[PDB]
Amino acid sequence: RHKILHRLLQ
Amino acid sequence: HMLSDEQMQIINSLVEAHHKTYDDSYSDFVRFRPPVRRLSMLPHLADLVSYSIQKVIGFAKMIPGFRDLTAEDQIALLKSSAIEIIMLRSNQSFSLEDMSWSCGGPDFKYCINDVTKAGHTLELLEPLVKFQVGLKKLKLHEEEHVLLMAICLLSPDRPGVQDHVRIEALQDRLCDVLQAYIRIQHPGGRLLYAKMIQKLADLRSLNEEHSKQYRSLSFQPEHSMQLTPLVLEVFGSEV
Ligand SMILES: C=C1/C(=C\C=C2/CCC[C@]3(C)[C@@H]([C@H](C)CCCC(C)(C)[N+](=O)[O-])CC[C@@H]23)C[C@@H](O)C[C@@H]1O
Repeated sequence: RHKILHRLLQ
Repeated sequence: HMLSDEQMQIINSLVEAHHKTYDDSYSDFVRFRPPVRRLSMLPHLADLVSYSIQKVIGFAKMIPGFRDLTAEDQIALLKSSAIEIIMLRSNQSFSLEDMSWSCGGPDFKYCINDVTKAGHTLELLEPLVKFQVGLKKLKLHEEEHVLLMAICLLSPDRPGVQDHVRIEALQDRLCDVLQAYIRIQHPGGRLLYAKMIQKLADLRSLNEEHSKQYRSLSFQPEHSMQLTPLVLEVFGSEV
């Protein structure tokens, strides 16, 4: 989970 | 007396980070689902908040040392503090004469009523608006405004934080910079630091009531379906 946040956090 | 190069460097980094993530032209707002004036403003405001969350993430990544936290810790900090940072940064569009957030256009002028038509009650909007008013009256320098956002983001006392010691030390450095900055650079700021720390306390209370009301929204799928995927992830309760 937190798929988008991980991505945005690089 | 004076600030060090390390401290002045932190201020520069924070100010730049904020200029990079806050666009005074608000030109991107036309790309949101338009505002409509049951729950007619929920699509436009959900898009506004979703966009702002991306901006806070971009801000956080440029806080010195945030990048070097574990990914869990970065997510922990962002999940608990995003709505608070949004409330702080929104002060830059808030106008005392209108009692509203004025974002360039008349269609992007959010009065209190607009926010009622997105699911919230005066139990949130009233303290929110008095908060904006008290914060606007502090007449904060840009430097102080950005330092407060950084300090708020880097509070170790959020649920889910693992490296408590590391984050606390970071927040210590920023508070020292702020308290020093106000002393040297803000004429008549003898009481400003304490006024700002109080607003951090006020934000915790606004966070709490917001989470309450967001819960009620997200438990009605016909309304939660109007949210964005980023909002659902960040304001959600996953660990
Ligand atoms: C967002 C900013 C600005 C305005 C901020 C205001 C104006 C509108 C009402 C808002 C969003 C409050 C709302 C209770 C948040 C509801 C969030 C949502 C997902 C829709 N939900 O229903 O749970 C918090 C902050 C307020 C404009 C500009 O300064 C950029 C800055 O980032």
